[PDB]
Amino acid sequence: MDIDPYKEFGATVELLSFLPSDFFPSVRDLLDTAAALYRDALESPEHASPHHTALRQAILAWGDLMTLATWVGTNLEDPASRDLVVSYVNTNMGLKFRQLLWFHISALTFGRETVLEYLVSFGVWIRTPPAYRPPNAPILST
Amino acid sequence: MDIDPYKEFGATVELLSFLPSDFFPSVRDLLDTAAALYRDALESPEHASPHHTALRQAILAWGDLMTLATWVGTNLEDPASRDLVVSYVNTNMGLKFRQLLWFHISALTFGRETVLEYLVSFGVWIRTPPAYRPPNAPILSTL
Amino acid sequence: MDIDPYKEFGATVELLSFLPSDFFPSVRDLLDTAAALYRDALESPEHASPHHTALRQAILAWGDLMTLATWVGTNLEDPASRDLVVSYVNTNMGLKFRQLLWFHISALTFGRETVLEYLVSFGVWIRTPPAYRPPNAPILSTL
Amino acid sequence: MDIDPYKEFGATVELLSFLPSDFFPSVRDLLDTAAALYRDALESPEHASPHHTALRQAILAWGDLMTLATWVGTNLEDPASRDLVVSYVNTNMGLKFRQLLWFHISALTFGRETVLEYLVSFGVWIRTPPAYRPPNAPILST
Amino acid sequence: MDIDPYKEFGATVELLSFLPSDFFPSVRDLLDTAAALYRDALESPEHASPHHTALRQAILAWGDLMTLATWVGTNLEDPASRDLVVSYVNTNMGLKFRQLLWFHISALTFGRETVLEYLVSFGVWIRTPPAYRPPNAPILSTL
Amino acid sequence: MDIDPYKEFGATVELLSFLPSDFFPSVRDLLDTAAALYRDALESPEHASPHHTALRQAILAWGDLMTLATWVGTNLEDPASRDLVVSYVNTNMGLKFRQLLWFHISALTFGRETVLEYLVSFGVWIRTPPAYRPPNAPILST
Ligand SMILES: C#CC(O)(C#C)C1CCN(CC2=C(C(=O)OC)[C@H](c3ccc(F)cc3Cl)N=C(c3ccccn3)N2)CC1
Ligand SMILES: C#CC(O)(C#C)C1CCN(CC2=C(C(=O)OC)[C@H](c3ccc(F)cc3Cl)N=C(c3ccccn3)N2)CC1
Ligand SMILES: C#CC(O)(C#C)C1CCN(CC2=C(C(=O)OC)[C@H](c3ccc(F)cc3Cl)N=C(c3ccccn3)N2)CC1
Repeated sequence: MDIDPYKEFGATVELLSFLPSDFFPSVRDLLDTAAALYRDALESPEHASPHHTALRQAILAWGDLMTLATWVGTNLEDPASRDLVVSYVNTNMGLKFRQLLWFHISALTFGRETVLEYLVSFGVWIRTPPAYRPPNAPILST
Repeated sequence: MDIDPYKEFGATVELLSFLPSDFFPSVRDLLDTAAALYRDALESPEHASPHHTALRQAILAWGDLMTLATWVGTNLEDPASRDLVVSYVNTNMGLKFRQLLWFHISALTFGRETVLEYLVSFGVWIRTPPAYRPPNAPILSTL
Repeated sequence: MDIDPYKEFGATVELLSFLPSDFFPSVRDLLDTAAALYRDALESPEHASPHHTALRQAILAWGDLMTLATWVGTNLEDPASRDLVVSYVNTNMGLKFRQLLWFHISALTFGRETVLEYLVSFGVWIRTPPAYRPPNAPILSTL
Repeated sequence: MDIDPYKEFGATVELLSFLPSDFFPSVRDLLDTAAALYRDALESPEHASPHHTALRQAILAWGDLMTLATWVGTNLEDPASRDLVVSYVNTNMGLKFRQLLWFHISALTFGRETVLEYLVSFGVWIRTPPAYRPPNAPILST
Repeated sequence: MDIDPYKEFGATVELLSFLPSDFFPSVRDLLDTAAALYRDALESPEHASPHHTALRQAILAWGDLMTLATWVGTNLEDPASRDLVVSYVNTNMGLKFRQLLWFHISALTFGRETVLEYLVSFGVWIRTPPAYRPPNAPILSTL
Repeated sequence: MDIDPYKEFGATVELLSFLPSDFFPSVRDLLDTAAALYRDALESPEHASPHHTALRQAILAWGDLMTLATWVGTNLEDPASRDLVVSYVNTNMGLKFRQLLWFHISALTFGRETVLEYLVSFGVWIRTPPAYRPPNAPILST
């Protein structure tokens, strides 16, 4: 079966390819902003929203990957094939957990309809020719 | 943060830990079951429940992990080291995903309440020493 | 003064002496169960029941015994001369705690009367010669 | 599993520590108190209150500590011992079982509220410069 | 600007100055008292009063000062000079904080009115020469 | 006890770590802007708000620190350990009294809800990757 992480939220993996893969801030910055003012709500015993739910399942699925990145560093004796794994997890796999972490946190902050309009408005700027492309990128705010 | 992926659904991971590793069925059976009787809803653009939502995020997160073991096979060289990683994903985290994949799917066909009532009732079964322990474990009916 | 901790709950110590001392699960399994099902109620500012109160004062009694049971190692220079310290109280005395932790937890999950009828029922089961009756045993559950 | 045995009784462990440790009477005193005014009430088969319940469990928990302080001593002879053993029991948790055995015994004979009103009413009286305070202590009435 | 931290609460610092230095109890007792019977409200996200708000800003500002005397101990070298700073914080500003810490805490357990009525009534006591002065100072009751 | 200066105002010390420590204008600029159009209200005999109250207690607690910075300069004979103190007070301790002074004055100027939204909107810009990070930072205004 072909599940899309963003389908139920009115988005799609298509629409998020609009954003360049070198947008989405670091996983550090994301998780930090999560525990900023959602720390309480995330540890709450009640699913505040479908957004909150996915954010929890994403944060933990990432946590499983940091437990993997540690066990690999302390059980793989060959450091040529040990640092080939601890790189892929913190780089390539981290990208999917950056899009997901951005999307859900941005929604809890600004609103899912505001986010979906941002994804579209960005796809006008990013696809606007460099000559007329305005100096400032569109940024989510209030 | 300290996030229990079961706190939402009236459960805890401590309650889910009592289950022995030989309890949950294979990840292949866990995904064959999911697609067999929830696919239409899982691929749907409707947040059918908090249960469904978390199931998707789990099925996907695991699909991420099988992309890792596919990459490790054809990018990691040392055959004794690439089968140390491939055996960790396939086993140690696999149980964590078998615990979660089972839970959300179970509560979909029996309800969160009937499931939690089981976990408790099973908890007191396995906690009973084998001598006084009833011959067969309690089994989950729709009741 | 002879205070029976089970008296106010419709039972006696003479009764829980019936379930053969190796029937009650391990203290950790007990405590985990208390965390899994009653943690929130145990940290509440409301005396949820006479059961909750006694169990709070019991987990903390053993919380005064871990700490003291289970003690000597960070303060006793002498590692040995404890053949039946040791332990021992964690065997011939730290069994009272397992009885209480079971009784109160079981009653909070199944009901005071349900447990008092199970105390009796299972009591007559094990008291049979290991003979004809039966294969299965009485067990607290949700049938 | 952070359990405060005073929380259900509208108090905290911090508030009991607010009183000086030379305040709560000896355990031999406290145990003689219950058997004096409540012996019938405690050996009673109905939980007269949450206090009666907690106090019964406390007296037995202490009885298990004078059973341990006796069995450490009744094969040994190396130091005392009764050295770093039957002193610690009768020093550190001894204070705790003086604090607890008092609190509950008091509320039965005074009133849950009057007890808490007093714990504060004392506690700070002793924390008051002598030149400007009542001659002797403030003392529980009702 | 000229801000009197007492002008808000119907008082003045001149009225608060009449109190001799031996009057307010120690800063350690002033913080032990605060946490003993206001902590739940002090840590609360509710501006319980203007009194509470100012108390927090004072308890914190003092916690800042004990971070200064902790830093001065292990960063200032000259032992005769680092004990000149440590003695200033612990004494001269400490009295200012004992004046303020006492005031807001006092008005919390007796009301702003009963407190201000005292400060006046005490003001006329201490202002009386010892010969004609009543033997014991007036003491603050809940009245 | 663990008091948070910002908890009651709907904020938290977490949320203010969003802002880089080299934001918050000088203490001079802060106190000057305070006496600009709040001079009257701050010296008023009535607590205009909980914000006004904390601002008063913060300005004075700072004033105590400038009395300390002076007494140190004229009673510490050793100028190696005298200028080690008058630096820490005007630098490290001054930072906490800059966040506090900014936060409360900004609220009295723009509104506590507007400020809390600024702290969030800033935490999007500051955490937005330098490549797409728009030339102008979000600034509080009207
Ligand atoms: C009447 C009757 C039966 O007794 C029969 C036959 C019932 C027993 C429960 N069964 C279903 C079941 C699970 C589930 O929901 O299935 C969709 C789930 C499950 C969930 C997902 C999977 F992939 C596989 C399973 Cl195994 N779990 C369990 C389970 C696990 C351990 C012990 C007993 N039952 N079973 C079938 C009906
Ligand atoms: C719930 C229920 C029930 O009460 C119901 C319905 C069951 C409960 C368990 N019972 C076992 C049983 C006896 C008894 O309920 O002992 C507690 C009694 C018994 C009675 C007195 C004793 F001292 C010991 C026993 Cl062993 N007798 C036997 C027995 C007789 C013949 C062969 C083997 N076992 N078994 C059967 C009934
Ligand atoms: C009846 C009667 C009593 O007379 C008795 C006993 C009352 C006298 C006031 N007492 C309390 C008190 C202060 C306060 O509010 O306590 C929380 C406050 C106080 C406030 C904060 C502290 F940390 C310590 C104190 Cl000390 N101040 C004072 C104080 C200061 C000087 C002279 C007399 N009383 N006392 C107790 C009741």
